[PDB]
Amino acid sequence: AVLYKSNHNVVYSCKYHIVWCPKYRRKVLVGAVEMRLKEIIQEVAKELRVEIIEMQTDKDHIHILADIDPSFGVMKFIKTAKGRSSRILRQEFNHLKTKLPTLWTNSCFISTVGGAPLNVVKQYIENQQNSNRPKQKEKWKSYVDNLQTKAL
Amino acid sequence: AVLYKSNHNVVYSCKYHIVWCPKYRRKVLVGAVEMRLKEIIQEVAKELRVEIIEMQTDKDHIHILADIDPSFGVMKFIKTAKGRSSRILRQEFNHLKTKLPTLWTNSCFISTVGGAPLNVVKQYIENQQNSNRPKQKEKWKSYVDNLQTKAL
DNA sequence: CCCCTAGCTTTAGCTATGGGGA
DNA sequence: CCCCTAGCTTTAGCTATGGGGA
Repeated sequence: AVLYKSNHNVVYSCKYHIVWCPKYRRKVLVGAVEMRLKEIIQEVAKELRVEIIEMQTDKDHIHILADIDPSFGVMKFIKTAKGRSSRILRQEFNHLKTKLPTLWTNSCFISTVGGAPLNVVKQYIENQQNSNRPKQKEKWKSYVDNLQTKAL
Repeated sequence: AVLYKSNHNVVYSCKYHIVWCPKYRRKVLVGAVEMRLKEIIQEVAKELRVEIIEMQTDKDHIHILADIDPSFGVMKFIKTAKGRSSRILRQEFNHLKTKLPTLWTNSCFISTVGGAPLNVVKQYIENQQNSNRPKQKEKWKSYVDNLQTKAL
Protein backbone atom coordinates (compact mmCIF):
# COMPACT_ATOMS: atom_id res chain seq x y z
CA ALA A 1 0.00 0.00 0.00
CA VAL A 2 0.88 3.70 -0.13
CA LEU A 3 3.67 3.36 2.48
CA TYR A 4 6.14 0.46 2.18
CA LYS A 5 9.09 -0.88 4.17
CA SER A 6 12.43 -2.08 2.78
CA ASN A 7 13.44 -5.66 3.49
CA HIS A 8 15.55 -3.76 6.03
CA ASN A 9 14.65 -0.42 7.63
CA VAL A 10 13.88 1.88 4.69
CA VAL A 11 10.43 3.51 4.97
CA TYR A 12 9.24 4.52 1.49
CA SER A 13 6.72 5.46 -1.14
CA CYS A 14 8.26 5.86 -4.58
CA LYS A 15 5.68 6.27 -7.30
CA TYR A 16 6.82 6.93 -10.84
CA HIS A 17 5.03 7.87 -14.05
CA ILE A 18 6.81 6.14 -16.90
CA VAL A 19 6.11 6.74 -20.58
CA TRP A 20 7.90 5.50 -23.73
CA CYS A 21 6.92 5.20 -27.40
CA PRO A 22 7.49 2.71 -30.20
CA LYS A 23 10.13 3.28 -32.86
CA TYR A 24 9.09 6.19 -35.09
CA ARG A 25 6.27 6.72 -32.62
CA ARG A 26 4.49 4.06 -34.70
CA LYS A 27 0.90 3.31 -33.75
CA VAL A 28 1.35 -0.42 -33.17
CA LEU A 29 0.17 -0.46 -29.55
CA VAL A 30 -3.39 -1.55 -30.36
CA GLY A 31 -5.35 -4.78 -30.40
CA ALA A 32 -3.32 -7.98 -30.07
CA VAL A 33 -0.07 -6.11 -29.52
CA GLU A 34 -1.47 -3.78 -26.85
CA MET A 35 -2.94 -6.75 -24.92
CA ARG A 36 0.27 -8.82 -24.92
CA LEU A 37 2.37 -5.76 -24.11
CA LYS A 38 0.36 -5.16 -20.95
CA GLU A 39 0.54 -8.84 -20.02
CA ILE A 40 4.30 -9.00 -20.50
CA ILE A 41 4.80 -5.81 -18.47
CA GLN A 42 2.68 -7.40 -15.74
CA GLU A 43 4.90 -10.46 -15.51
CA VAL A 44 7.99 -8.29 -15.36
CA ALA A 45 6.57 -6.18 -12.49
CA LYS A 46 5.63 -9.15 -10.30
CA GLU A 47 9.02 -10.65 -11.00
CA LEU A 48 10.89 -7.42 -10.26
CA ARG A 49 8.60 -6.65 -7.34
CA VAL A 50 7.17 -3.56 -8.98
CA GLU A 51 3.70 -2.40 -8.06
CA ILE A 52 1.81 -1.37 -11.18
CA ILE A 53 -0.66 1.12 -9.74
CA GLU A 54 -2.03 2.12 -13.16
CA MET A 55 -1.22 1.27 -16.79
CA GLN A 56 -2.83 2.16 -20.09
CA THR A 57 -1.71 2.41 -23.70
CA ASP A 58 -2.80 4.76 -26.44
CA LYS A 59 -1.59 3.64 -29.86
CA ASP A 60 1.82 5.30 -29.99
CA HIS A 61 2.77 5.01 -26.30
CA ILE A 62 2.34 3.23 -22.98
CA HIS A 63 1.80 5.09 -19.70
CA ILE A 64 2.72 3.30 -16.45
CA LEU A 65 2.19 4.41 -12.85
CA ALA A 66 4.45 2.29 -10.70
CA ASP A 67 5.69 1.87 -7.17
CA ILE A 68 9.35 0.81 -7.07
CA ASP A 69 11.71 -0.15 -4.23
CA PRO A 70 14.23 2.73 -4.18
CA SER A 71 17.07 0.23 -3.69
CA PHE A 72 16.14 -1.51 -6.92
CA GLY A 73 16.07 1.38 -9.36
CA VAL A 74 13.52 2.53 -11.93
CA MET A 75 15.80 1.96 -14.90
CA LYS A 76 16.14 -1.73 -14.06
CA PHE A 77 12.39 -2.18 -14.34
CA ILE A 78 12.32 -0.20 -17.61
CA LYS A 79 15.35 -2.02 -19.03
CA THR A 80 13.58 -5.34 -18.45
CA ALA A 81 10.07 -4.26 -19.38
CA LYS A 82 11.28 -2.77 -22.66
CA GLY A 83 13.89 -5.40 -23.49
CA ARG A 84 11.72 -8.45 -22.94
CA SER A 85 8.46 -7.07 -24.36
CA SER A 86 10.43 -6.14 -27.46
CA ARG A 87 11.85 -9.63 -27.88
CA ILE A 88 8.56 -11.36 -27.23
CA LEU A 89 6.29 -9.07 -29.22
CA ARG A 90 8.66 -9.07 -32.22
CA GLN A 91 8.66 -12.84 -32.01
CA GLU A 92 4.86 -13.03 -31.69
CA PHE A 93 3.91 -10.43 -34.32
CA ASN A 94 6.20 -10.29 -37.35
CA HIS A 95 5.21 -6.87 -38.66
CA LEU A 96 6.94 -5.50 -35.56
CA LYS A 97 10.13 -7.24 -36.69
CA THR A 98 10.03 -6.76 -40.46
CA LYS A 99 8.91 -3.13 -40.44
CA LEU A 100 10.94 -1.76 -37.53
CA PRO A 101 14.65 -2.04 -36.68
CA THR A 102 13.70 -2.30 -33.01
CA LEU A 103 10.42 -2.13 -31.09
CA TRP A 104 11.34 0.82 -28.88
CA THR A 105 13.75 3.76 -28.90
CA ASN A 106 16.49 4.65 -26.43
CA SER A 107 14.21 7.25 -24.92
CA CYS A 108 11.61 7.25 -22.15
CA PHE A 109 10.00 9.76 -19.82
CA ILE A 110 10.08 9.53 -16.01
CA SER A 111 8.51 11.72 -13.31
CA THR A 112 8.10 11.23 -9.57
CA VAL A 113 4.57 11.59 -8.23
CA GLY A 114 3.50 12.31 -4.68
CA GLY A 115 2.38 15.07 -2.38
CA ALA A 116 3.81 16.74 0.67
CA PRO A 117 4.30 13.99 3.28
CA LEU A 118 4.07 16.35 6.26
CA ASN A 119 2.41 14.05 8.76
CA VAL A 120 3.89 10.81 7.47
CA VAL A 121 7.34 12.31 8.05
CA LYS A 122 6.39 13.32 11.58
CA GLN A 123 5.16 9.83 12.44
CA TYR A 124 8.39 8.40 11.06
CA ILE A 125 10.60 10.51 13.34
CA GLU A 126 8.37 10.08 16.38
CA ASN A 127 8.61 6.31 16.11
CA GLN A 128 12.37 5.92 15.80
CA GLN A 129 13.87 4.53 19.01
CA ASN A 130 15.50 7.02 21.37
CA SER A 131 17.26 4.29 23.35
CA ASN A 132 17.48 0.49 23.59
CA ARG A 133 14.91 0.27 26.37
CA PRO A 134 12.01 -2.19 25.96
CA LYS A 135 9.29 0.39 25.37
CA GLN A 136 11.25 1.96 22.53
CA LYS A 137 11.89 -1.34 20.76
CA GLU A 138 8.17 -2.03 21.12
CA LYS A 139 7.24 1.37 19.71
CA TRP A 140 9.45 0.81 16.66
CA LYS A 141 8.42 -2.79 16.08
CA SER A 142 4.76 -1.81 16.18
CA TYR A 143 5.44 1.00 13.69
CA VAL A 144 7.38 -0.87 11.00
CA ASP A 145 5.45 -4.10 11.51
CA ASN A 146 2.36 -2.07 10.56
CA LEU A 147 3.87 -1.18 7.19
CA GLN A 148 3.38 -2.74 3.74
CA THR A 149 6.05 -4.83 2.03
CA LYS A 150 7.05 -6.46 -1.25
CA ALA A 151 7.74 -10.18 -1.03
CA LEU A 152 7.76 -12.57 -4.01
CA ALA B 1 15.16 23.08 -13.16
CA VAL B 2 12.00 20.92 -12.97
CA LEU B 3 12.42 18.95 -16.26
CA TYR B 4 15.85 17.47 -17.07
CA LYS B 5 17.48 15.24 -19.68
CA SER B 6 19.97 12.39 -19.20
CA ASN B 7 23.44 12.41 -20.76
CA HIS B 8 21.57 10.28 -23.28
CA ASN B 9 17.84 10.47 -24.08
CA VAL B 10 15.98 10.15 -20.79
CA VAL B 11 13.59 13.05 -20.14
CA TYR B 12 13.01 13.22 -16.38
CA SER B 13 12.05 14.94 -13.16
CA CYS B 14 12.62 12.72 -10.15
CA LYS B 15 12.22 14.59 -6.88
CA TYR B 16 12.63 12.97 -3.50
CA HIS B 17 11.98 13.86 0.12
CA ILE B 18 14.70 12.31 2.23
CA VAL B 19 14.89 12.08 6.00
CA TRP B 20 17.12 10.19 8.43
CA CYS B 21 17.75 10.67 12.13
CA PRO B 22 20.82 10.50 14.35
CA LYS B 23 21.38 7.31 16.32
CA TYR B 24 18.93 7.22 19.24
CA ARG B 25 17.17 10.20 17.70
CA ARG B 26 19.77 12.18 19.64
CA LYS B 27 19.23 15.93 19.34
CA VAL B 28 22.72 16.71 18.03
CA LEU B 29 21.88 18.38 14.74
CA VAL B 30 22.37 21.88 16.12
CA GLY B 31 25.01 24.58 16.23
CA ALA B 32 28.39 23.69 14.74
CA VAL B 33 27.43 20.13 13.85
CA GLU B 34 24.34 21.26 11.94
CA MET B 35 26.30 23.80 9.89
CA ARG B 36 29.04 21.34 9.02
CA LEU B 37 26.42 18.70 8.30
CA LYS B 38 24.71 20.87 5.69
CA GLU B 39 28.07 21.87 4.21
CA ILE B 40 29.10 18.24 3.83
CA ILE B 41 25.81 17.22 2.23
CA GLN B 42 26.23 20.15 -0.17
CA GLU B 43 29.60 18.83 -1.31
CA VAL B 44 28.34 15.28 -1.74
CA ALA B 45 25.35 16.49 -3.77
CA LYS B 46 27.51 18.45 -6.21
CA GLU B 47 30.01 15.64 -6.50
CA LEU B 48 27.18 13.20 -7.22
CA ARG B 49 25.34 15.66 -9.46
CA VAL B 50 22.41 15.64 -7.09
CA GLU B 51 20.31 18.78 -7.01
CA ILE B 52 19.44 19.88 -3.49
CA ILE B 53 16.20 21.82 -3.92
CA GLU B 54 15.69 22.24 -0.17
CA MET B 55 17.47 21.16 3.01
CA GLN B 56 16.90 21.83 6.67
CA THR B 57 17.73 20.09 9.91
CA ASP B 58 15.81 20.24 13.15
CA LYS B 59 17.65 18.91 16.18
CA ASP B 60 17.02 15.19 15.71
CA HIS B 61 16.81 14.80 11.91
CA ILE B 62 17.82 16.26 8.55
CA HIS B 63 15.28 16.87 5.82
CA ILE B 64 16.36 16.97 2.20
CA LEU B 65 14.39 17.68 -1.00
CA ALA B 66 16.58 16.37 -3.78
CA ASP B 67 16.37 15.81 -7.51
CA ILE B 68 18.46 12.83 -8.65
CA ASP B 69 19.26 11.34 -12.06
CA PRO B 70 16.97 8.27 -12.17
CA SER B 71 19.86 6.25 -13.58
CA PHE B 72 21.99 7.07 -10.55
CA GLY B 73 19.90 5.73 -7.70
CA VAL B 74 18.61 7.42 -4.57
CA MET B 75 20.50 5.14 -2.17
CA LYS B 76 23.86 6.09 -3.67
CA PHE B 77 23.34 9.70 -2.66
CA ILE B 78 22.08 8.68 0.77
CA LYS B 79 24.87 6.13 1.27
CA THR B 80 27.53 8.75 0.60
CA ALA B 81 25.69 11.52 2.42
CA LYS B 82 25.22 9.48 5.59
CA GLY B 83 28.51 7.65 5.17
CA ARG B 84 30.76 10.64 4.71
CA SER B 85 29.03 13.06 7.08
CA SER B 86 29.33 10.43 9.79
CA ARG B 87 33.04 9.92 9.23
CA ILE B 88 33.80 13.63 9.10
CA LEU B 89 31.44 14.86 11.79
CA ARG B 90 32.57 12.20 14.27
CA GLN B 91 36.09 13.23 13.34
CA GLU B 92 35.43 16.93 13.96
CA PHE B 93 33.30 16.57 17.09
CA ASN B 94 34.19 13.96 19.67
CA HIS B 95 30.96 13.99 21.63
CA LEU B 96 29.57 12.39 18.48
CA LYS B 97 32.27 9.70 18.54
CA THR B 98 32.47 8.87 22.25
CA LYS B 99 28.77 9.05 23.11
CA LEU B 100 27.40 7.20 20.05
CA PRO B 101 28.44 3.93 18.34
CA THR B 102 27.63 5.48 14.94
CA LEU B 103 26.24 8.86 13.88
CA TRP B 104 23.24 7.59 11.97
CA THR B 105 21.07 4.47 11.90
CA ASN B 106 20.44 2.00 9.09
CA SER B 107 17.09 3.64 8.52
CA CYS B 108 15.91 6.53 6.39
CA PHE B 109 12.66 7.80 4.92
CA ILE B 110 12.09 8.31 1.18
CA SER B 111 9.04 9.62 -0.67
CA THR B 112 8.64 10.62 -4.30
CA VAL B 113 7.11 14.04 -4.89
CA GLY B 114 5.49 15.79 -7.83
CA GLY B 115 2.07 15.96 -9.40
CA ALA B 116 0.58 14.48 -12.55
CA PRO B 117 2.52 15.21 -15.80
CA LEU B 118 -0.50 15.59 -18.11
CA ASN B 119 0.63 18.28 -20.52
CA VAL B 120 4.33 17.51 -20.07
CA VAL B 121 3.71 13.94 -21.23
CA LYS B 122 1.80 15.17 -24.29
CA GLN B 123 4.71 17.38 -25.28
CA TYR B 124 7.14 14.52 -24.69
CA ILE B 125 5.25 12.26 -27.09
CA GLU B 126 4.51 14.96 -29.68
CA ASN B 127 8.24 15.68 -30.07
CA GLN B 128 9.39 12.10 -30.57
CA GLN B 129 10.46 11.65 -34.19
CA ASN B 130 8.08 9.74 -36.45
CA SER B 131 10.74 9.19 -39.11
CA ASN B 132 14.34 10.01 -40.00
CA ARG B 133 13.36 12.97 -42.18
CA PRO B 134 15.29 16.20 -41.38
CA LYS B 135 12.21 17.96 -40.01
CA GLN B 136 11.74 15.25 -37.40
CA LYS B 137 15.41 15.34 -36.38
CA GLU B 138 15.08 19.12 -35.95
CA LYS B 139 11.84 18.90 -33.97
CA TRP B 140 13.56 16.42 -31.64
CA LYS B 141 16.95 18.08 -31.35
CA SER B 142 15.15 21.36 -30.71
CA TYR B 143 13.06 19.79 -27.94
CA VAL B 144 15.87 18.06 -26.02
CA ASP B 145 18.31 20.95 -26.45
CA ASN B 146 15.73 23.07 -24.68
CA LEU B 147 16.02 20.91 -21.57
CA GLN B 148 18.03 21.15 -18.35
CA THR B 149 21.02 18.91 -17.65
CA LYS B 150 23.46 18.04 -14.87
CA ALA B 151 27.08 18.47 -15.93
CA LEU B 152 30.02 18.45 -13.50
C1' DC C 1 23.58 15.22 -29.63
C1' DC C 2 25.61 11.02 -32.38
C1' DC C 3 27.82 6.10 -32.50
C1' DC C 4 30.68 2.37 -30.11
C1' DT C 5 31.49 -1.06 -26.49
C1' DA C 6 30.41 -3.21 -22.20
C1' DG C 7 27.00 -5.62 -19.71
C1' DC C 8 23.21 -8.59 -19.32
C1' DT C 9 18.66 -10.51 -20.72
C1' DT C 10 15.08 -11.13 -24.18
C1' DT C 11 20.93 -13.84 -25.89
C1' DA C 12 17.67 -10.03 -28.77
C1' DG C 13 17.35 -5.63 -27.74
C1' DC C 14 17.53 -2.78 -24.05
C1' DT C 15 20.57 0.50 -20.45
C1' DA C 16 25.31 2.55 -18.88
C1' DT C 17 25.03 9.35 -13.68
C1' DG C 18 29.12 4.18 -19.62
C1' DG C 19 32.56 6.27 -23.40
C1' DG C 20 34.69 9.78 -27.09
C1' DG C 21 34.06 13.44 -30.35
C1' DA C 22 34.16 17.25 -37.30
C1' DC D 1 12.61 -8.11 12.56
C1' DC D 2 17.41 -9.38 14.05
C1' DC D 3 22.80 -10.25 13.05
C1' DC D 4 26.57 -11.68 9.68
C1' DT D 5 29.22 -10.83 5.43
C1' DA D 6 30.69 -8.37 1.48
C1' DG D 7 31.28 -4.06 -0.99
C1' DC D 8 32.88 0.41 -1.17
C1' DT D 9 34.01 4.98 0.79
C1' DT D 10 34.53 7.92 4.83
C1' DT D 11 38.76 2.82 4.79
C1' DA D 12 35.05 4.35 8.83
C1' DG D 13 30.57 3.70 8.63
C1' DC D 14 27.22 3.46 5.44
C1' DT D 15 24.12 0.11 2.17
C1' DA D 16 22.90 -4.69 -0.07
C1' DT D 17 15.28 -5.30 -4.13
C1' DG D 18 22.37 -8.78 0.02
C1' DG D 19 21.99 -13.47 3.21
C1' DG D 20 19.80 -16.87 6.92
C1' DG D 21 16.86 -17.76 10.91
C1' DA D 22 14.53 -20.07 18.18
